[PDB]
Amino acid sequence: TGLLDGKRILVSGIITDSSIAFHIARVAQEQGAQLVLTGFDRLRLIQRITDRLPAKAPLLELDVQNEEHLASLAGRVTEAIGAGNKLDGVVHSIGFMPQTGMGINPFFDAPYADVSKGIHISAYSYASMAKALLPIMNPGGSIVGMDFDPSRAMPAYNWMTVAKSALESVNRFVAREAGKYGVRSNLVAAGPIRTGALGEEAGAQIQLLEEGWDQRAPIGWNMKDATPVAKTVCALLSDWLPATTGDIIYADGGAHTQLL
Amino acid sequence: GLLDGKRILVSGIITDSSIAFHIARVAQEQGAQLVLTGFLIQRITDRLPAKAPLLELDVQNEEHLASLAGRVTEAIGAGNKLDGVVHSIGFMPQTGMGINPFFDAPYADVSKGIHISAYSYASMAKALLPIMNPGGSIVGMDFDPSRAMPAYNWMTVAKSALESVNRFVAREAGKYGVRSNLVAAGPIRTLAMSAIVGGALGEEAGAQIQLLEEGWDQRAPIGWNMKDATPVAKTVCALLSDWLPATTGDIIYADGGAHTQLL
Amino acid sequence: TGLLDGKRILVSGIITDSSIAFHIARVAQEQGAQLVLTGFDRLRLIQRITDRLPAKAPLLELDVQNEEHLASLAGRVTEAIGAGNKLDGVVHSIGFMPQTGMGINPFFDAPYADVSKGIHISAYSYASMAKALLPIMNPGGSIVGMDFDPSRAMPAYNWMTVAKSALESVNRFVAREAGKYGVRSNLVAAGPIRTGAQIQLLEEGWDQRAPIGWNMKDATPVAKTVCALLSDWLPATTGDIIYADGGAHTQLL
Amino acid sequence: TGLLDGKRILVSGIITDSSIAFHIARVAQEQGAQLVLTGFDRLRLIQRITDRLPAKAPLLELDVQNEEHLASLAGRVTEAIGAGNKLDGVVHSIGFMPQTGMGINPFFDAPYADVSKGIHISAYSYASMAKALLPIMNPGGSIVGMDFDPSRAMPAYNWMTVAKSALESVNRFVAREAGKYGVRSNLVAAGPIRTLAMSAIVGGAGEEAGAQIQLLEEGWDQRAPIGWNMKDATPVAKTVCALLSDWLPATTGDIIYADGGAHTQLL
Ligand SMILES: NC(=O)c1ccc[n+]([C@@H]2O[C@H](COP(=O)([O-])OP(=O)(O)OC[C@H]3O[C@@H](n4cnc5c(N)ncnc54)[C@H](O)[C@@H]3O)[C@@H](O)[C@H]2O)c1
Ligand SMILES: NC(=O)c1ccc[n+]([C@@H]2O[C@H](COP(=O)([O-])OP(=O)(O)OC[C@H]3O[C@@H](n4cnc5c(N)ncnc54)[C@H](O)[C@@H]3O)[C@@H](O)[C@H]2O)c1
Ligand SMILES: NC(=O)c1ccc[n+]([C@@H]2O[C@H](COP(=O)([O-])OP(=O)(O)OC[C@H]3O[C@@H](n4cnc5c(N)ncnc54)[C@H](O)[C@@H]3O)[C@@H](O)[C@H]2O)c1
Ligand SMILES: NC(=O)c1ccc[n+]([C@@H]2O[C@H](COP(=O)([O-])OP(=O)(O)OC[C@H]3O[C@@H](n4cnc5c(N)ncnc54)[C@H](O)[C@@H]3O)[C@@H](O)[C@H]2O)c1
Ligand SMILES: CNC(=O)CN1CCN(C(=O)C[C@H]2CC[C@@H](NC(=O)Cc3sc4ccccc4c3C)CC2)[C@@H](Cc2ccccc2)C1=O
Ligand SMILES: CNC(=O)CN1CCN(C(=O)C[C@H]2CC[C@@H](NC(=O)Cc3sc4ccccc4c3C)CC2)[C@@H](Cc2ccccc2)C1=O
Repeated sequence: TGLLDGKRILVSGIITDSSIAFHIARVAQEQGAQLVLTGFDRLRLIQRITDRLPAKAPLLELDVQNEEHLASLAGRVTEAIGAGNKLDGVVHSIGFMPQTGMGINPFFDAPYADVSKGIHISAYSYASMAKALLPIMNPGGSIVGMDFDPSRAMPAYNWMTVAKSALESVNRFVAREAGKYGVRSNLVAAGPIRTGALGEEAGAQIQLLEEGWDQRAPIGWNMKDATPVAKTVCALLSDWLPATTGDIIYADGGAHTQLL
Repeated sequence: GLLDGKRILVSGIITDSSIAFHIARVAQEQGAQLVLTGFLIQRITDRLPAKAPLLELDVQNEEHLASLAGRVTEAIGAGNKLDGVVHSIGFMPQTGMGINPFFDAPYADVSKGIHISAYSYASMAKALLPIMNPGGSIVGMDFDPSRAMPAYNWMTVAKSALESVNRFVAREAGKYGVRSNLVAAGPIRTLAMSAIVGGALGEEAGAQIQLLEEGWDQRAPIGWNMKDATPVAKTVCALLSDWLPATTGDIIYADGGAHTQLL
Repeated sequence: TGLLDGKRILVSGIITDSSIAFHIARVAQEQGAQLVLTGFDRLRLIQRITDRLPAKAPLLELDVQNEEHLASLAGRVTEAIGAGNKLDGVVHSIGFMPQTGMGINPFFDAPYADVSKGIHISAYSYASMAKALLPIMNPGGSIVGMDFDPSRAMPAYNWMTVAKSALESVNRFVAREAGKYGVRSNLVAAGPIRTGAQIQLLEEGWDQRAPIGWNMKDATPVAKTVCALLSDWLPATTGDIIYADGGAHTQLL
Repeated sequence: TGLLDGKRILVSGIITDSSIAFHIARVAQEQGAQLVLTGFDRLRLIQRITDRLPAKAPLLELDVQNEEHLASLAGRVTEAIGAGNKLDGVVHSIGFMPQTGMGINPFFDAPYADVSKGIHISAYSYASMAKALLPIMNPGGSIVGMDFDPSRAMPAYNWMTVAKSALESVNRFVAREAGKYGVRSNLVAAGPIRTLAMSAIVGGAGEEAGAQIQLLEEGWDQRAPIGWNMKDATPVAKTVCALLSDWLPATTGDIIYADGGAHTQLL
């Protein structure tokens, strides 16, 4: 008997087998969930990756910047799961920020066109996905999105931090709408996951930043392992956190609760 | 079950309306083997679906705390350890919460309230961590004290202290591969809460506590049922399980999402 | 002998005499500051409003969505204050969110083009203004922006709440850059000020929660708070938020 | 023509000229405030220290654990400032946690009697002082207490962190009461300042606690976008005076961070 036995769950965001969404999908299938997967742009490449999951699952195209894909999504999901069936879970594991808004580029040098594209994909799309899928979600259902704690500024993350701050606010509003359907909406704020290319300076800054989690975390933090993050997402998709919504669960080894 | 084969200590049962009674019931339904602590309680624990040894524990008693691990080992058998610990203990004299002005609470009463409600979370962890397995979990009960509110007064201060204690307990528990977290629940109609709504503290506090309570279901996007402790007991069992393995020194809100909404 | 004696301060965001920026400008002039004002679109109309201030101040055009206005801003400010002089303070009091993402319109019905415009003007522009003006700011200087506490969701504010959450994050990054110039960056989170039914109930719960009360018709306590941050009296506060809300955010009920 | 011209302000917590309260008192006097000072236990020693301030000020005894000192406080202050006059400001700059509740001693080994004494002095006393002084405070008045950000756990501060978490909660309740008098109540969360206790902890008086607190200080100046000078209490004293002034009239039950902005940055 699995944690998600009989649940129908949509999982977005698989691009490689290192994607957090790949591990979420794997754990959900191990726990008896029946999945529907969504992918962006390189669909034939994504299918070769989803072939590595323990079970078969239909793969649907979804570019969150495409209004036609969003308008047809519910109909395409209904065709995949069968008429009369609805989703119990939705996973948003999508993020993007051009190199001008994240990395080595000065914070002030990111043009708004790049920042806006990043915010569209990383934050606004959480509301777009909920709008498209809530009409085909069962009561007791659960929408989960991926977050990286943006309460404090940090080197390199720059405008992606701003996109996460916007995402946390979007999640609180999505919870108000999802509540009308008896559906929960929450984010999982993960520690860094290893999903010299940017030089010596940024490479060192990012290494110190990332090594700080394992030192601060009372139970440690393994950047090579997405499984504890995938398990946390599955806990929110389950019936075991039924009174949590518009909220953030931290799967970061407890690093955010410690100063040093 | 979610907790199949897990050995879990549950404190805080006094009546069958206690949040700890519901936590214990759900944990047994989910396959856990329990050890109960109390400080008349055996007649209540007889109502649980399965038998469980009941040990005496007054958290203000240093002798009870010093002997606790040995008494638990005797109950579960030599060579066996605990996988979970539940702290569901709270107390504040009437001088520190209710109708009494905030400034009129003498320190002796506030201190006793803080000892039982906050310091004892560290005391319980100190006594039980030496007999806990790696991957283990310690969970305590909280009521969001980030903002002041009518009547809760010094109990709000005790919860603010408890949240801080939890972050330090996580540092110690980490050495054993054990997590420590609090569940911040919405209001639940336990014995005291039903008496206050019933008018035991008068018309003024009765009305203030009723507005405090009604605003909760209004703010919660999924609603809030103060008569039902099951969503809170399920949340505690989620933290006792292997499904939140990277969460520690933290707070999970089982409040219908009320704390995320202004209006 | 005022709080801001001799300080050169830029103030954006005046449109009417009920604008929070109008009250900030008035209090700053009363406290001895020499101002430079910026306005958007209706400059002749804005000019007539700024004549109501106690002292004369040059008015410059600034549409924060206009890259040419931003590129020329420092030069235009230098012409207004004189060569060799720099700013000690910058006030960002700008916000906008198209009707689809604010009010009665469902949260899900706001198209991204409207949300993006709102975020550009309300949040990204705080970084744009700091980028343009930090090269003409003196050490010990202060950048202040206006915020409305977005830590919890609420009725009607909808996508403007999302823009404020983005603004708070932008402020923390602007502080990292401003620090290089010995300049502070902070936001003032104000209670509601008079500048449908749900907006009235939301706005009114504020005076109820506030331990010192809240007067939505009076912008002076907010203007005084902004001037406190522009002064030399909060020299160790940056990337932060000061709440001028009657203490409403500290109380549940 | 000072920021606090004509204001009558009570300042507690002076023990040495390194005390944050000494710098608060100095800046307040430079800004035209008329002070009343309170001292604990070593009053002859405290009088020699307060002699170093730019202006004379009456020194009153106040042990916050002493109910008789608290009951007589308002009358003693009234006698010092003159009948018919009231206070405009109150500064709480008091803290203590017995040795077992800090540094080298394991967090689990601090007995409750020590923790309770520490909480009494460091948190409950903020309510005690407000209870005693609000009846002799003018509208527009301000109560300010000193805090050290306890939102996250950290090495060595141990039970003193717990006392600060309790203090932040007490401040929110004090604001509800102070509001009835038209009085504000707020805390200033300061960055680390090399006072006598701070220098001793870094000095190893355990080695491990000294090493961790050295790391805490280094990181603070690193994280702070405007930097942090632990040898300079003046920015902290200025922030307290800003709250005592008429320039933050709509802020109450709140926390102002005078920490160089370090709490707003991860790295
Ligand atoms: N990796 C970490 O350290 C970390 C930490 C915390 C949170 N997260 C978050 O987890 C999520 C997944 O990131 P990841 O680390 O697995 O990286 P990833 O590159 O594997 O996943 C990002 C996904 O976004 C998809 N995407 C981009 N543009 C899209 C569009 N227009 N339409 C639809 N999908 C689009 C990509 O195709 C990809 O599958 C993101 O939200 C990320 O911010 C990551
Ligand atoms: N609305 C609510 O009921 C509510 C909301 C959120 C959290 N909580 C928390 O949940 C926990 C349980 O409260 P409850 O509502 O079930 O009430 P309860 O009265 O049933 O439980 C409190 C328990 O504390 C025990 N206790 C008191 N002093 C003790 C001592 N010296 N030693 C050992 N145990 C002692 C009592 O015996 C009792 O079992 C508390 O921490 C409470 O603050 C309750
Ligand atoms: N009024 C309140 O209740 C309240 C509460 C908290 C914070 N605030 C904030 O204070 C600020 C000022 O708002 P207000 O209430 O004074 O209203 P306002 O309408 O008087 O001012 C908003 C200003 O933004 C300007 N603006 C719009 N588009 C612009 C553009 N492209 N370029 C430059 N400027 C542009 C407008 O011209 C106007 O001057 C905003 O950031 C607002 O969110 C207001
Ligand atoms: N030093 C720092 O790094 C730092 C940082 C942030 C906040 N603070 C806070 O500032 C405040 C002042 O501390 P400090 O660093 O200036 O140290 P300090 O030792 O100079 O001041 C502490 C004061 O508390 C007094 N006190 C102790 N027990 C008392 C009692 N029973 N009754 C009355 N007064 C009593 C002492 O006499 C002393 O004057 C404390 O609340 C402290 O926690 C200090
Ligand atoms: C058709 N409208 C237009 O042509 C342009 N226009 C003008 C006003 N407008 C704005 O963007 C105004 C702008 C909002 C942000 C900022 N003001 C605030 O932050 C103050 C608010 S507005 C609001 C609304 C609901 C709840 C709280 C608050 C609070 C605290 C500056 C002024 C928007 C949204 C709008 C539409 C109709 C009625 C009211 C608003 C807009 O579309
Ligand atoms: C032998 N000493 C005694 O009997 C009495 N005594 C005096 C000083 N004492 C206090 O409680 C001093 C008090 C602490 C709280 C407060 N100071 C601070 O909060 C400043 C600190 S101390 C510290 C330690 C670690 C991390 C941060 C900080 C910060 C920010 C006022 C002064 C304690 C603990 C102590 C002992 C020796 C050296 C240093 C401390 C104490 O036991």
